[PDB]
Amino acid sequence: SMFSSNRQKILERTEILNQEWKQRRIQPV
Amino acid sequence: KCKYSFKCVNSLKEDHNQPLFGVQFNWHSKEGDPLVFATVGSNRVTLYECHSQGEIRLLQSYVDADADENFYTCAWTYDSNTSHPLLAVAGSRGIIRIINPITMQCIKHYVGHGNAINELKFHPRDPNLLLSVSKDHALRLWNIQTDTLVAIFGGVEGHRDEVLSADYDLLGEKIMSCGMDHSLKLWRINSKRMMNAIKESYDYNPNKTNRPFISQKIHFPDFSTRDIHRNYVDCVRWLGDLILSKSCENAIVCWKPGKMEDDIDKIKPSESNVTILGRFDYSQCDIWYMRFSMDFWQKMLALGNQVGKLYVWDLEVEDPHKAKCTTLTHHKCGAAIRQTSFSRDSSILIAVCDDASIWRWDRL
Ligand SMILES: COc1ccccc1CNc1ccc(-c2ccc(CN(C)C)cc2)c2nncn12
Repeated sequence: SMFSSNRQKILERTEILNQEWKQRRIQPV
Repeated sequence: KCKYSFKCVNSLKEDHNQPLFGVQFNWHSKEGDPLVFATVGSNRVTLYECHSQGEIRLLQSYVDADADENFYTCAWTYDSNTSHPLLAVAGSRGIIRIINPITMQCIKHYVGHGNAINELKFHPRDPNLLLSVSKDHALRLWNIQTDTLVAIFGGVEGHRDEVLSADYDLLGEKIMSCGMDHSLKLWRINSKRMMNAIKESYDYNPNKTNRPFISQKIHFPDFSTRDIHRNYVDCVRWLGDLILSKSCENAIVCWKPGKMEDDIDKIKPSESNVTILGRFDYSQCDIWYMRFSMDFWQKMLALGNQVGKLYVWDLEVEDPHKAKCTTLTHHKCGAAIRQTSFSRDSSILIAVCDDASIWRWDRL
């Protein structure tokens, strides 16, 4: 309940961060 | 039930033989690029590349000019103009160094903390916003593009003893700090005051004005509790709107401020309640300075113990007692695992120890 609601918030917010990571091209080290 | 299985494919000892206190994979590297991680210990910063058949390829070694420096933490970022990677490191000297990982040149440094720095964290949305937490009882927010101190979190209702750890939430709207005063404090950085302080640090130009930049002094957190642990809190990380924190009682506590239904964004600074949602139990990790970690998607939780065992839990399993995976153990890994890091795609898990050893666990 509170678990499923927390997981969805993690899902949605990591998907936001993942789309920003995907849109960039950081030089290799 | 947990499904995650790993196998130890490799290990190495760094030539200095000093304890390794930090390890971080570079999660900014684009999909397809080699998996790079940094380790810190002594006055050393060392970079490695992970290759097939468990190979750990040594790239470069930064040796600090100060032989008395003890690095305790490192964090990766990128230059928002050139897309060039950067590594920030700090420790005993209470000085932050921004190193070019490609050349191993110390690009710039930040003096100001009155004592050692225990952790460095870069904001998840803005690569120029660096948070440092100190033995001087305070946290500092820096803008490494304009070389300014945006804010100092400490004072009247700030930490009363050494700050040990801090974590930004997923979207970077807030920070949870923790220290030796047994408290966990919340600092909202999406407040009108803090967002304006951030904007101002960006508009600061030293070749336009002779006046120095004025940092915010945040004396009051947005929430405070010493009701979770009975001793020093040495590691804190956000899990969605929930908090994971540890002390010496061999458990990582999952909790939230206020009563069970209370919205994180609606709790008042005077909120006196807290809700303990569960515990991730383990053993022989009762000594100070042991960090726990999560993978990018926050589906896995890892923590090393004093005797070289590495605990992993599946965070998709609701009951923390049914979340436990097989304990990662190797008969040759007997020293304290200070920190672990998962690669961005969570395919590799690296553990670093007190005897300068690095252990590589590949996901099966
Ligand atoms: C793994 O890192 C952290 C974890 C949680 C919070 C903060 C940090 C970073 N800070 C930090 C780490 C380790 C130390 C230490 C630990 C042990 C020893 C003694 N030998 C002989 C093993 C010396 C220094 C530290 N002493 N002051 C700060 N230290």
